[PDB]
Amino acid sequence: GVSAYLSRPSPFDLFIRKSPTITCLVVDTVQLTWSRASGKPVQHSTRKEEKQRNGTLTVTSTLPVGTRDWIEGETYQCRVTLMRSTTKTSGPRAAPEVYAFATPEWPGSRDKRTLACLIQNFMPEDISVQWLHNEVQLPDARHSTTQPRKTFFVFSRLEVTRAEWEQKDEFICRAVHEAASPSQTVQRAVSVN
Amino acid sequence: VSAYLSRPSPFDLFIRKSPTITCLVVDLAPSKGTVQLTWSRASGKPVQHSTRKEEKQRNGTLTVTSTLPVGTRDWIEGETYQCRVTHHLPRALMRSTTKTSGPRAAPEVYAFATPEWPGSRDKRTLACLIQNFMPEDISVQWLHNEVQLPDARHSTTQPRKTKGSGFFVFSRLEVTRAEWEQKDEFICRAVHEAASPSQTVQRAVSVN
Amino acid sequence: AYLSRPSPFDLFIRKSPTITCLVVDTVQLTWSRASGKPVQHSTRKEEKQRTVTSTLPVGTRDWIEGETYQCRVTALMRSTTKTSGPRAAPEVYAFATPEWPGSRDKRTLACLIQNFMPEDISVQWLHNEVQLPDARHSTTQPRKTKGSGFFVFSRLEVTRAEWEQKDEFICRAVHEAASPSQTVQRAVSVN
Amino acid sequence: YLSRPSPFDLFIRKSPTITCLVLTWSRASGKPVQHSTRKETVTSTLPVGTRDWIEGETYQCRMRSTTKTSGPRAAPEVYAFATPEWPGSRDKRTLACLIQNFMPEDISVQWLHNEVQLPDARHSTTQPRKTKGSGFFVFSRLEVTRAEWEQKDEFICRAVHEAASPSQTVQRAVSVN
Amino acid sequence: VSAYLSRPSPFDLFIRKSPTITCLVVDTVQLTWSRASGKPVQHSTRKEEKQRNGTLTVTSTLPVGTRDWIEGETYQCRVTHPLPRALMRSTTKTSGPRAAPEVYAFATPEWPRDKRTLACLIQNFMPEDISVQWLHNEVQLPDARHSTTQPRKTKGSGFFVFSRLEVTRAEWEQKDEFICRAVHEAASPSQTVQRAVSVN
Amino acid sequence: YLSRPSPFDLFIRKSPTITCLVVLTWSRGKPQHSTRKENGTLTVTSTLPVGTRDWIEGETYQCRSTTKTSGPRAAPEVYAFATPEWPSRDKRTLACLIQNFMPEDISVQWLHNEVQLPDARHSTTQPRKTKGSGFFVFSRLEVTRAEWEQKDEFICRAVHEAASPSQTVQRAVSVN
Ligand SMILES: *[C@@H]1O[C@H](CO)[C@@H](O[C@@H]2O[C@H](CO)[C@@H](O[C@@H]3O[C@H](CO[C@H]4O[C@H](CO[C@H]5O[C@H](CO)[C@@H](O)[C@H](O)[C@@H]5O)[C@@H](O)[C@H](O[C@H]5O[C@H](CO)[C@@H](O)[C@H](O)[C@@H]5O)[C@@H]4O)[C@@H](O)[C@H](O[C@H]4O[C@H](CO)[C@@H](O)[C@H](O)[C@@H]4O)[C@@H]3O)[C@H](O)[C@H]2NC(C)=O)[C@H](O)[C@H]1NC(C)=O
Ligand SMILES: *[C@@H]1O[C@H](CO)[C@@H](O[C@@H]2O[C@H](CO)[C@@H](O[C@@H]3O[C@H](CO[C@H]4O[C@H](CO)[C@@H](O)[C@H](O)[C@@H]4O)[C@@H](O)[C@H](O[C@H]4O[C@H](CO)[C@@H](O)[C@H](O)[C@@H]4O)[C@@H]3O)[C@H](O)[C@H]2NC(C)=O)[C@H](O)[C@H]1NC(C)=O
Ligand SMILES: *[C@@H]1O[C@H](CO)[C@@H](O[C@@H]2O[C@H](CO)[C@@H](O[C@@H]3O[C@H](CO[C@H]4O[C@H](CO)[C@@H](O)[C@H](O)[C@@H]4O)[C@@H](O)[C@H](O[C@H]4O[C@H](CO)[C@@H](O)[C@H](O)[C@@H]4O)[C@@H]3O)[C@H](O)[C@H]2NC(C)=O)[C@H](O)[C@H]1NC(C)=O
Repeated sequence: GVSAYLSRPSPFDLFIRKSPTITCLVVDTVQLTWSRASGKPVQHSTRKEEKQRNGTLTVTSTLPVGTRDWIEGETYQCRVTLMRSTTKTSGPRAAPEVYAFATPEWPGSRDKRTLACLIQNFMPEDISVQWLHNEVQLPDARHSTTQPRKTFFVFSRLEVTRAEWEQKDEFICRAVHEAASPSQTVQRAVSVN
Repeated sequence: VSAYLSRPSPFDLFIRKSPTITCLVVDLAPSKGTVQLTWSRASGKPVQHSTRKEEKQRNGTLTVTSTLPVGTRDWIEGETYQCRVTHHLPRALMRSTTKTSGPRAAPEVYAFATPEWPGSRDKRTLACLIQNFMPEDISVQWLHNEVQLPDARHSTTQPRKTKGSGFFVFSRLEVTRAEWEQKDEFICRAVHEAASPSQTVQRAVSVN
Repeated sequence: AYLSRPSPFDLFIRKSPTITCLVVDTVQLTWSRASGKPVQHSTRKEEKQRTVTSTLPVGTRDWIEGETYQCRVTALMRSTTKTSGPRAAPEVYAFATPEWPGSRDKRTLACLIQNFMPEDISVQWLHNEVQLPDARHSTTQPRKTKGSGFFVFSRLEVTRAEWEQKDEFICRAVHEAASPSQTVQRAVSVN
Repeated sequence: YLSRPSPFDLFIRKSPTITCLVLTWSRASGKPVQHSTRKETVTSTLPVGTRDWIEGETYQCRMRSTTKTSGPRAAPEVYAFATPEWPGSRDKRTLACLIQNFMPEDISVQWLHNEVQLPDARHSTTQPRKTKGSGFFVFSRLEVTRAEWEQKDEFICRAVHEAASPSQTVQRAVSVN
Repeated sequence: VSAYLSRPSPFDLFIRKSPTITCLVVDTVQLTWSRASGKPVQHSTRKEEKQRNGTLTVTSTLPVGTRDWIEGETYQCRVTHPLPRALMRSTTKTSGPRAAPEVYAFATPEWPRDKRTLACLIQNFMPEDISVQWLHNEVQLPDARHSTTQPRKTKGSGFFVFSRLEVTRAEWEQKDEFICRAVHEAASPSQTVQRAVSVN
Repeated sequence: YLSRPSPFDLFIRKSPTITCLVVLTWSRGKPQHSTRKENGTLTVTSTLPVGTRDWIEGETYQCRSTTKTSGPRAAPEVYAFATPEWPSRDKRTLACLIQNFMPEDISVQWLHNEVQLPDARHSTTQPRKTKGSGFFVFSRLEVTRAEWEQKDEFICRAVHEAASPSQTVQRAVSVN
């Protein structure tokens, strides 16, 4: 009934911002407790609480973790009152392949165009996908990325309006991956016309 | 013990003309007895014979599925089908499924081909964006020489709702040089109840 | 001519019972009590159709203790009083329809209220701890069960914006045999 | 008074009748009326043609007239419920049926058990009342015994309506447990 | 070169109970029928016609099963000629919600005598497939006596057509009742709805 | 393809245009400025204004070839109709029948309180041939209670080159 998940830091937050966070998610007052397997101190975590439209209550705790602490292999635990653990992914690494496409205009969509990005063949599954226009990152809510499925690959989708591509007809799909070289960034550009 | 009940795939419903629903029982720990999967219709009208299937998983968990043929007119005109799971366990489990309601919108199909990737010049990936369809049920096949490729050859994402109403899926197909040099045409075809005239929309993509 | 009893809602919840004399054809509706004790002022409404109605406030204690009120129309004579006999509290059952094709933002809630005696019954629907307007629902007039009780059905169309705000709707029957505050209720949720 | 055929007589029995309740019968098209059955309140029941009624034939009794209701059509939605066990009544259960959003208002409701139609007096159905939008609704109530549901725990509420498809019937089953 | 594949008329499907579909090629062409289910297909009737504009018209009329069509079967027509690639046309039962047609019939006033015009508005039906017949003295008039507009989508979801029937005074003096009748899969219960109209 | 000016533009507006559709140069020839507008197949349209008198004089324009069609003339007959109140009292469908006009070029408008309603308010069929001489068109207009309470009169108007006196024929219909 009451599910619990614990995610790893975003690759964009972990390698670029150097501000990694892990998130413990509880899906139906429950209490969440952070703890480290080493015993070292956990930082103060932010806790959020939101009632969903299906009557579900969702509790999310976001814990800041040390960048070196995460890469050194620390194991963090989330205790709900069921306990979850998260640690870095081991295993082989591989850079991602990025391809960006632009749809032709649908018979109706004369002033809106859809951009798609395929990122595939990367290891492990942890990846961040971003869309940029004029070197400024777009709001995350404007694009929708699938979770990685084993061949790992993700698809990203971004609808752009006529005002944007007429301002500049160039949109960058950027993948931030642990195995991406040389700046943990592999990106592609695409144009509407 | 968890139980799920699917709807017919648009392919089975509109192309194969053999729609089926599947009651999937995932038993976190197999016990001793034989779980009972009983089919019924909310109208009280008869159901057909179902196929039962049991398979123990590598995590020591038992999986029991029952597949029921449903009448094409019956399903389309809004019949509700019911899977009753008697296991042991405390109370009986009851799942039901019916056609999804709401506005209808045909899918838009866009088929792309990734340019050649260094380190593998015999592989090309084909991507298909299918979007702006309502409701969410959709089937995707990839055709070569007007013949349908096996389903395991392609992956399709689960439908997601767009900015407005409407859904989208991506379909990915890895092809080989032997296949595109034999003929450089590949059909991404989407099967959806709202497509006209025969519930299919398709687009041709070429590797070059 | 018809002469109704106070609704259990007005009598027990609002604590302001009234009775209504309806004549289906000026006329003279002289209100009186069988005891000869005074009656209050009444309202009067005459409506030409393609009928004269008059509503009299009555005392709560006066009604509960068995006073008989009379509507003489001039000659038509109708009287009303507290029904007497066996009392039985109402059974309350509330149901939600499943989602019907072509309208996923609408659900109908149904309430069966049965096996109560006497037949005087009121039904309220509550959502978000507060009473929905009476016009939101319809309720059948009491019909005799197979045994000696009565039953009504109450129907309430609800919207997705309401059950996503709070997925709980209460069907509340007001009846004199309900212990101890003259109400029985049952909650129904859409999912 | 002059009634229209019940949807059960019209579409299930296929012998529809109209009754003039207080007598000569006539059709607006001038065609003859069948043999009338007079019964002494005095009523006259006239058999009508099924195709004739559906085609909008106007029958008159004397003067009162009747014809099938015009306007839009809509199939009924059916939902069947069973009440939980009530304390002190372990061997009784009440079944309820909500039939709604149909147009026009003429509708026939039956309850079946083992595909055997229970007698009319076993149940009570309200008269059609208007919904909040367009369309009508009725409620049907059926008390059932322990012996009935222990023999087969399935009861069918069936609605007969002109606009229902394919055979002018929509039904729902309900079980006690 | 273009090809068209029609659905059965509601009249053939529901009144005649002999539904057929037509494959119409316009400019020696070959036409092949099949079913998406793979089930066999009956024998087709082939007809060619020379037109005034010098273009040939080849038609293939295929009888289809009544229960097969109603169950949602898909039928296919394939055309081949000297054209680059084969033309594929497919047809099946129309989907979506169903609504019976609403029929209303008008009689026009006399224009500034020997002839009067009757109009029939049939609207708010789904899907778009509809047949319109005119009756007089309980017998159907020849189809050539009237003309029916092609279905156009109304403001809501439904469709409408108009049907126009010229009548002579010798006809309404014999009897002054003319029946406009729509055949439609959603009409109940016998797939027909009708309205009578008089000149006076 | 090459289209002729609509009777509305020719008579009501007095600024006729022709459109060349390619699924491009204009010639008469005597002496106007052109306007161009851009399934997988691109469709291009170019709209050229023409002099009113010139098209009346029988001038032949080319992109194929178009000109004022010669032939017999016949004015349109107009009948306006209102459906009965449906069992939806805030909406009424209005119908109009235009018939027996030659040639087939015709324009149909609905007017309310002397203002032409937007074209998308009504749905008008293509000119179909009748049994005798002339064509016919049907026009359908859904109206609302707010419209007829302000003025319960709706004009169905046909613009046709053979209509007299001023190329218009109209009939008024009321809801109540
Ligand atoms: C009532 O409604 C509520 C909704 O209001 C619903 O609650 C949902 O419940 C489901 C299931 O219980 C939840 O789904 C789970 O969510 C887990 C957390 O998801 C977050 O984290 C994901 C992991 O992030 C890491 O990995 C990614 C990928 O590399 C990386 O980018 C990150 O930086 C990080 O490293 C993340 O992928 C995910 O983001 C995707 O999805 C969200 C949509 O939720 C979207 O906004 C994003 O843009 C992106 O597309 C998200 O940020 C998740 O880990 C978990 O996934 C595992 O399990 C599923 C099986 O369920 C597997 O299929 C999957 O492959 C993974 O193994 C799972 O998906 C969901 O989060 C709840 N929603 C909310 C808002 O709380 C209730 O269930 C409803 N009740 C009922 C009865 O139905
Ligand atoms: C031991 O190992 C076995 C084998 O993997 C695991 O069994 C799996 O359990 C999961 C979770 O119970 C099952 O996932 C569910 O599958 C349902 C069926 O989906 C199939 O069919 C549909 C259409 O017919 C396809 O689209 C799909 O790809 C599958 O082929 C889904 O309907 C379920 O989704 C619904 O429920 C979930 C949970 O609430 C929601 O998140 C979804 O959004 C949706 O509402 C669900 O995905 C899986 O099918 C099982 N596989 C097998 C082979 O049995 C055991 O779980 C595992 N044991 C342990 C303890 O880990
Ligand atoms: C030389 O002259 C001949 C004789 O007229 C022409 O043949 C016609 O060609 C046109 C196409 O150019 C055909 O038009 C199409 O007809 C299809 C068949 O319709 C049947 O069913 C309808 C009822 O729904 C009947 O009214 C009709 O008579 C037929 O029985 C229609 O399905 C088509 O309409 C739909 O599709 C098109 C798609 O482009 C849309 O534009 C339409 O609006 C509509 O959505 C279409 O109308 C016509 O049927 C042919 N008639 C005959 C007798 O053969 C030649 O075209 C002509 N050649 C040249 C070069 O001019």
